[PDB]
Amino acid sequence: MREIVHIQGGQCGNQIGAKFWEVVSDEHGIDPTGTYHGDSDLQLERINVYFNEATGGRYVPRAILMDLEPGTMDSVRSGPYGQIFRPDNFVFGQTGAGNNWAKGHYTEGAELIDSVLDVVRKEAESCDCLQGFQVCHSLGGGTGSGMGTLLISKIREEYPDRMMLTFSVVPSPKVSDTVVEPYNATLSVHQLVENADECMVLDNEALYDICFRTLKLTTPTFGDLNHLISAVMSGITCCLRFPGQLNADLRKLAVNLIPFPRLHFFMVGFTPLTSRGSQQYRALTVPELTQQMWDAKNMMCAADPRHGRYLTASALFRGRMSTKEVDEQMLNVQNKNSSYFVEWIPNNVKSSVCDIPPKGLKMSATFIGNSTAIQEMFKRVSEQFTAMFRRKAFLHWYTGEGMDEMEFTEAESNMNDLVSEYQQYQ
Amino acid sequence: MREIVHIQGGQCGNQIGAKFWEVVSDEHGIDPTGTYHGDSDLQLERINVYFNEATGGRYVPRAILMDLEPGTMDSVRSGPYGQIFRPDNFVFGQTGAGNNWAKGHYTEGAELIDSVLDVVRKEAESCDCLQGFQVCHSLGGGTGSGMGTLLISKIREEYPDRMMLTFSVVPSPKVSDTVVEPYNATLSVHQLVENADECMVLDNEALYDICFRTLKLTTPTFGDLNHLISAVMSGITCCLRFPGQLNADLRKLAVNLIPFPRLHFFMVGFTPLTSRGSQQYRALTVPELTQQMWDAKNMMCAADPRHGRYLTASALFRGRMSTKEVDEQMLNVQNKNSSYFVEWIPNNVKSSVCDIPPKGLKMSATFIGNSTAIQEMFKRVSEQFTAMFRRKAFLHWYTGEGMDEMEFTEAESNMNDLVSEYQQYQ
Amino acid sequence: SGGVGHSGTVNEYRSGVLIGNFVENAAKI
Amino acid sequence: TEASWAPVHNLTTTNKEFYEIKPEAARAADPDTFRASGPSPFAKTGFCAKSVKGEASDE
Amino acid sequence: TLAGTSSDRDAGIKSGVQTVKAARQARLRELFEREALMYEKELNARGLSLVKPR
Amino acid sequence: REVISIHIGQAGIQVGNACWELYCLEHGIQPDGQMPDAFNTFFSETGAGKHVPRCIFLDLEPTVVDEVRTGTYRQLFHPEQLISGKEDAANNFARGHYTIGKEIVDLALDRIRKLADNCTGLQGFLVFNAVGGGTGSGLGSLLLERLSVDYGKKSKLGFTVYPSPQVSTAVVEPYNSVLSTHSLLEHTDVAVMLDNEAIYDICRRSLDIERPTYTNLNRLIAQVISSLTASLRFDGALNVDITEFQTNLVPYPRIHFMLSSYAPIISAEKAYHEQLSVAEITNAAFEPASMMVKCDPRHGKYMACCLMYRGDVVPKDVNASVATIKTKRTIQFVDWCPTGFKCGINYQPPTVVPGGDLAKVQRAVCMISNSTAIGEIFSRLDHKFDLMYAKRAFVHWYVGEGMEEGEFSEAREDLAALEKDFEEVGA
Amino acid sequence: REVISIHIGQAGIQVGNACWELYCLEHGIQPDGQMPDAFNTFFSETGAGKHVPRCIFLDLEPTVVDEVRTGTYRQLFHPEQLISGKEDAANNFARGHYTIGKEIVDLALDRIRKLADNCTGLQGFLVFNAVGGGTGSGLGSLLLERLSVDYGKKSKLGFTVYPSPQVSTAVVEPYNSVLSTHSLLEHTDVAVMLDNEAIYDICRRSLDIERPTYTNLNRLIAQVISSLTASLRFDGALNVDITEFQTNLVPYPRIHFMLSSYAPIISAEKAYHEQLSVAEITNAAFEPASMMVKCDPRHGKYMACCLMYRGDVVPKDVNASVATIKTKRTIQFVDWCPTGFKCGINYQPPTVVPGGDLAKVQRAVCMISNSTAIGEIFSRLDHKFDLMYAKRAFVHWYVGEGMEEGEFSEAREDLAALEKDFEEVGA
Ligand SMILES: Nc1nc2c(ncn2[C@@H]2O[C@H](COP(=O)(O)OP(=O)(O)OP(=O)(O)O)[C@@H](O)[C@H]2O)c(=O)[nH]1
Ligand SMILES: Nc1nc2c(ncn2[C@@H]2O[C@H](COP(=O)(O)OP(=O)(O)OP(=O)(O)O)[C@@H](O)[C@H]2O)c(=O)[nH]1
Ligand SMILES: Nc1nc2c(ncn2[C@@H]2O[C@H](COP(=O)(O)OP(=O)(O)O)[C@@H](O)[C@H]2O)c(=O)[nH]1
Ligand SMILES: Nc1nc2c(ncn2[C@@H]2O[C@H](COP(=O)(O)OP(=O)(O)O)[C@@H](O)[C@H]2O)c(=O)[nH]1
Ligand SMILES: [Mg+2]
Ligand SMILES: [Mg+2]
Repeated sequence: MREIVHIQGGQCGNQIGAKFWEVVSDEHGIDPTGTYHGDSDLQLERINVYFNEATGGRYVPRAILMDLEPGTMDSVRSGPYGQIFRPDNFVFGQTGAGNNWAKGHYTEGAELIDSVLDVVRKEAESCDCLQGFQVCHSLGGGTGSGMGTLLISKIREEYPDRMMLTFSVVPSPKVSDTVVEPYNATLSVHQLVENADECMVLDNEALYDICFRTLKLTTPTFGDLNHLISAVMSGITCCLRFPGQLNADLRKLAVNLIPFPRLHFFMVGFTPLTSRGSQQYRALTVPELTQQMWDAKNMMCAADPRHGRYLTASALFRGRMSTKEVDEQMLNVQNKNSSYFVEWIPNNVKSSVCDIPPKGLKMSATFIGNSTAIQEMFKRVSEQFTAMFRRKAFLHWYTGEGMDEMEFTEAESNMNDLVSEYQQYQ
Repeated sequence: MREIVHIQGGQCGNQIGAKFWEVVSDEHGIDPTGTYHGDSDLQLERINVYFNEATGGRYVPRAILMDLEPGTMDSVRSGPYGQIFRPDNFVFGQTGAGNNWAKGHYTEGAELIDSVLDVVRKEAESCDCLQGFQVCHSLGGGTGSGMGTLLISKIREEYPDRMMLTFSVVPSPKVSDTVVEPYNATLSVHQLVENADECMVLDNEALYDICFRTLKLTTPTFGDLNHLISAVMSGITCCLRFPGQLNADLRKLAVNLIPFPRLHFFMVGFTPLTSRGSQQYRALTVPELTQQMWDAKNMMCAADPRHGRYLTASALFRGRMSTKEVDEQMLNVQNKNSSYFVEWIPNNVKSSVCDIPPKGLKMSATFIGNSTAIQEMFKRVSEQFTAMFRRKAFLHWYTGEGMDEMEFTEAESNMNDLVSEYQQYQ
Repeated sequence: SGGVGHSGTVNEYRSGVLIGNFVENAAKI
Repeated sequence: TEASWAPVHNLTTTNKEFYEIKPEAARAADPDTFRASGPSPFAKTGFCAKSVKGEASDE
Repeated sequence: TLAGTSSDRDAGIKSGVQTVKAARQARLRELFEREALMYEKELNARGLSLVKPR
Repeated sequence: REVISIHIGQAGIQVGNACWELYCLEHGIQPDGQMPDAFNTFFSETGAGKHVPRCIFLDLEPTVVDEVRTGTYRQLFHPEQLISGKEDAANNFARGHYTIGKEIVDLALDRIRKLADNCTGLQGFLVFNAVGGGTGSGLGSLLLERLSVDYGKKSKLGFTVYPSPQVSTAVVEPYNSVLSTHSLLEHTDVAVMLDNEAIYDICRRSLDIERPTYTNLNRLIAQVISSLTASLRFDGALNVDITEFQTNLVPYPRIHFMLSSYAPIISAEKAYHEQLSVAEITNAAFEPASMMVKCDPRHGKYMACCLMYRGDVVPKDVNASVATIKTKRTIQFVDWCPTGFKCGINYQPPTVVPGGDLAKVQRAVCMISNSTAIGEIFSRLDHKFDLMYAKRAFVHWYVGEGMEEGEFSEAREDLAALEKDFEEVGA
Repeated sequence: REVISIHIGQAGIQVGNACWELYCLEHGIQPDGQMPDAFNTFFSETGAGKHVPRCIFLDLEPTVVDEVRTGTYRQLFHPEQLISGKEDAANNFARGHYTIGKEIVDLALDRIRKLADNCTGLQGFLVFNAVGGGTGSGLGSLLLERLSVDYGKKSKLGFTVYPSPQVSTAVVEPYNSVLSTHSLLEHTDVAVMLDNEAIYDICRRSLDIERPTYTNLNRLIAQVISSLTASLRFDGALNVDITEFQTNLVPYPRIHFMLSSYAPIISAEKAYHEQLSVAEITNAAFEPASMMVKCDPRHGKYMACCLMYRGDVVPKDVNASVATIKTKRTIQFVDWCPTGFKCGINYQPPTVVPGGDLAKVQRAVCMISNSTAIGEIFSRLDHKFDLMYAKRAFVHWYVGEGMEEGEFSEAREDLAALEKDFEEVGA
């Protein structure tokens, strides 16, 4: 009934989305050949949110791949659950932007975005009642950030009455892939504060530290990080796909979590996370999940929540659980650490309970806290932007293509006033 | 079924046709003994065009070799495929003309032509549904040019309905064999413009240039040039001999290429032509064939077509291809070089496809172009004719034979009006 | 999809999926 | 090398190809879908036309 | 055939006599390699050795 | 009920060679002539366990005929039903119309007469010819004339292969095309155009075959013919016979020229992809990206359309879709005809030929519509005919064969007339 | 994604003669041209069972070229791409840029045109030359000019071999070097320096070859180039194509000069010696004892660095190692670029060459940086140029060819401008 259209942009978004469709298909019980093979009848009830039956029970995802190099496409088609996609929905350029935001937003966007807008239109009116859009991309890349951002702006121009989730990884100086990361991230943030409704900030550094401490893995490859984000995203939309004692729709989460139209940057966490050695030595109760949720070392951003206040936070529970135990736990955690929560908002913790855990596990949770500690990240990036812009480094590959100095000055102003308003509400 | 009767005149005609009947006998897989030794039954159903079963699979060609000295006859029967011609089809004089059009047109013809008309008639009513005649001869020599030309006149007076194709070598000043080549050329051409239905012009300068650049040969003997001309003659007759997607007989080519009854002097090309040291470089694509086909250095005439305008053109194709690529490529070469085609005719290109490539090859083509740059060639000859006639050198060996000076005046006028009308339609 | 025209359709699923008319699909002296 | 290398015949007309080699290969490759349905459930066989004059005699 | 034609020298294809001569040389080299590998062991059976190039 | 088909020219019997393959595969008839009453409209049952089609291939060159005689269907095609002349017509109307016509057309109509005598419930003829060539144009016109003077009242559905504007395989095809129309008007009752550039675009776009040939074109054209004879052949919920195209689509005795289209044109893997429903393929069959004739219905006005549906179709949603296409505005109708549609439904889903690129679809739509973009086509061909005729080019071939300038001027002014009619009606 | 590679000079085509050996050995191609899609960026598949490279060897003396035309790889390039002049330029920039260039460049660019036309997704160009010689400098610069006016927008990867400071084999190579930079500044996009004495010290110290020929040098240079293009040829965890160096490494329109390095450059017994992992090879990539240009990066400050990893590399430890590098204080960065790194990880390990000196390691690193030591190198060359030019030595050969003193003075002040640019950027 409610509908989510999934869009994937750039290499990072494509590989994350590939693992995401693997996890989702496993949850709804369809094998990679595209037929239904689940056992419980709770799986059929809400597959229209994500899939379309084509003919004879062949269920394909309502997803749109978007990039500029076939390398990501071949890596997507090679792995399992790769042939389920739409062979036509592989809207796809040929040149390759290459970490040039102007190339992703002014040069190649101008002749690829008409096509992706046409296919995202086809998938939009193919269903009746949209709920929102769900785009997975990065913020340092060129074909992910630039083209995805222009796509977001075109969509908000077309359908202004629908929700929007963007799962975007933010770069850290410790884990710094490309050199023009601030030149891309500052511009994308400048556009996302006016176009997107809310986004989920991610980074690879916090994932690496999680696989170090709590998972104790020796080989945390990219597939594992993508597997963590996919479990997070599945936990986000668990409430639409399965009935619960207290349902929380996407807009329901948004209105509870966004007290001001520009304060819509979230940090995310997932529970439980225990190594295969210690998974026998633990309990599975709501206090066990809660002590792991509100841990600072379990957030998937490079922002210590003990370094700021929480504006609001939500906890999405999965499994047959005691509701009195849930809300008394949230009340206890809010009364103990009374300083770390904001003062002019009572009951800063929204909670919800679904009656279906992830497959094989008994009880899980997902933490989405709109905290004010995210200003450290934007300050961490904006200072790099000022450092490069003081002396115009790398500037000409952007200027010689159509971009002006005014965009960079405007991006600086907006990033700075955003951090100013976060500091104001601290 | 549809029958081609071959006529070869003079030393050039004898040797060229010798290599020709070698290639055809190869393509239909008949041994130098006279028996079939191929495998596919696709070859047996279209040997009636060129051969006749005598006894026990003895397929002997339907050709008339004609000359005045048995020296060329022995050079015919010295090589392979010499014992397959019918000895009654070996007509030969005893004196020899030797670069005298008059001897070849009034004295020696007077007693040879009646015997060859017996032979040509007997071999013409031997077949049922004749398609036409195909003649390869010379213009510098006497016994080929004069004798063959007068025969062309006689058969065009007896059978005015059948087709008539002629391959005629014309002299070039740089490779200038004989001295009285203009005296013979003009008179022959003046007869060809009235009786020959259409003429595919050949020369030797273009061929030597081709063997220098394209084939990259050290010692290009006449055996090679005869082989190239033979490849051209096989490529033009391929339609009657093999099934295809779009068959195109000789009369189908004449009507698509002759807009005016006097504009029937083509220039011929052939593809593919590359060295053996570069045969693995090249792929077998229609564009690869076309870029060589429309090239200026690939014509078999000494006239650069980029000095004039193409009136019409045709392209015969052999081998399994895609007609879309064929037509699309012909459209591109017509659109890009738009100035080199005339304006008051749209779609100046005829195309045809036959499903059998020549033995040892995969995909071949043949080009036949009716351009207006042939008037450059005729002026190149007529001006030398005026240089001779202006003080009537060499004239008496013609005058004392029966010919008068008025024949030379008419040859001047007819060459002058013909180059006048080609210049008109330019 | 369509070049210079835009179609309006709704997708049809099997019997199990809860869609616009699942109750009526389930209905079937 | 020259002696060992064997030239090609290349004698397959397009009709023979497209109507004997390709369909037989497809039928051998996919025995699932290309099967003869035999009688069709929907046919316009009308026994009115057969009836207006029919009914073999027994005499 | 024994020798090449006029087109062979341009195409770079070697003549029959040339190719047979080269192939013969190389087969011979193989035989003498085997013989050297035998002689080395026969010498080290006594305690002497072949000299090896530098 | 029976319908016989005739094929003229080099194109005619190549389309026939693909079409009759489809029929044998649709009724499950082996290529050797016997199965291992729905067939009665095409194949007559001889003796005991044998079928022999109601068809005549004819051509003036024996090469493509005995290619059929030695192809797969040797035992299937009856020997007499393949007529073969001894020599070509060679891209020449008068050659194919006055010299060789007089010696082949009498034997052809003699054959077709005892085809019509062996038949009982003859619906009509349907012809397949090419107007660019010599045989299809010249004696195609001659045979259509003699069919009209012999039988006349019977329908003659004509599928004709016109020249594309830019893609062309000949030079004198304007002359042959023009002289063909002057008889194509008053001898064909219902004439459907079949260009080549449009189908090249189709096989390149949707079926994504990068290097197509004629056989691919023939196979999907044969698919169209089967989709509009399926009503006579197979049991349907709402049948539409040959007499209906006469009525519901030809509002004027000299306006019978239709745009044809087909959907869904789909590959083997894109079938797994797309959710094939009725409304979107009814939409797909209207965009110029899926028409068989290169023209633009944006700049024209529709007159009347007919829609055959094959397979799992209920009248509800097809009626809903045509209701949405009538309330759309991007395509527009003439004010002459407010109810500008006819539907027709047959239950049988289309079959799949082994080695073809079209997958097994549940439902298919064949739209045959009339418009005025054809009035644009004839002018586009008229202009480039006048350019050539202004210089008297190529004329001596026809005059020397026996004709004069009279049929040139009169056929040129005929197209001028038909131009005036189309612009008058389009108002 | 396809890229073509041209080789100019005595040095360039030998380096390429090692590169293509490496490529065929990596993709499993036998040198005779056939295998017993990843290759598609280098080898076009002509016909069947044959792969020809996308490259052109060109030189003025025929001796080294027909050494190739008679070597092992005769069947790889057949003889029409290998362009060869008649007489050498003989270490004379003017003779290579004006005398013989005017007759060879037209044929060269006419060949490169139909190479690019055979290509479809052209990424860029990459050239191979040494600036000390005559042919590699002169007509190389002329070729780069005509290619830049041909396409311009496409990236050009110039892998040049500069003269080592103390070990040198020519006399006028300062003249040829300076005249080469004057065009290499404003034409190429990314210019990688590779000196010879640094490689000599590498094979003396790590690989411990005490008598190294040119084969070993060209072998490991081919290893660096192969490690640069492995991201285009094979799939990895984090791919980086040719267009990235254009953005990530070049902060200014004129500062494009890159020091390369490689690790682990290890023989067959030191491999069993050493426990190989990611932290130490990330270390070994930065010590001057493993750089390909004899200069001291301790004296300079890095602008931007790139790290190509091949083989058994996960991303957590490369992130940990570069974290340790950035927190170490023995090396220093500029205050302009806080994100001073760019990693890249590919799955395939570097291969071995039978008869080579390198063992099959699990992983390897190609480091490509940008610093100010290069600004120090150019001053070292400028000084030894000015000394010889002070006495006007060897000038009469250039003027005798047809050049003058004006281009000498303006190239001198050009490098003076370059020196000022590097020293102001270092601040
Ligand atoms: N689409 C399609 N067109 C064809 C086919 N075969 C021939 N044609 C068309 O036929 C036109 C020329 O006429 P042909 O059929 O080749 O020959 P013809 O019509 O018999 O006339 P003649 O050659 O004089 O006998 C060309 O424009 C082709 O496009 C075919 O199989 N499919
Ligand atoms: N790395 C490497 N450098 C080489 C090699 N061969 C020559 N060089 C260098 O090339 C420089 C001189 O240029 P060359 O390539 O030898 O000759 P050239 O560039 O063709 O110029 P000309 O001699 O005039 O033809 C010398 O300083 C050598 O160090 C080689 O095989 N490997
Ligand atoms: N989690 C995760 N992140 C990735 C992956 N691949 C790339 N990234 C991130 O993407 C960032 C670079 O973006 P990039 O791939 O260049 O984007 P694009 O070039 O525009 O498609 C790096 O900081 C990586 O952290 C992956 O497989 N998983
Ligand atoms: N290419 C080619 N040209 C030939 C051959 N034989 C003769 N010619 C040309 O024919 C011209 C002279 O013809 P000629 O022998 O005098 O003709 P004839 O004496 O009347 O039979 C010369 O220019 C030759 O180049 C041949 O086998 N090949
Ligand atoms: Mg024909
Ligand atoms: Mg040199």
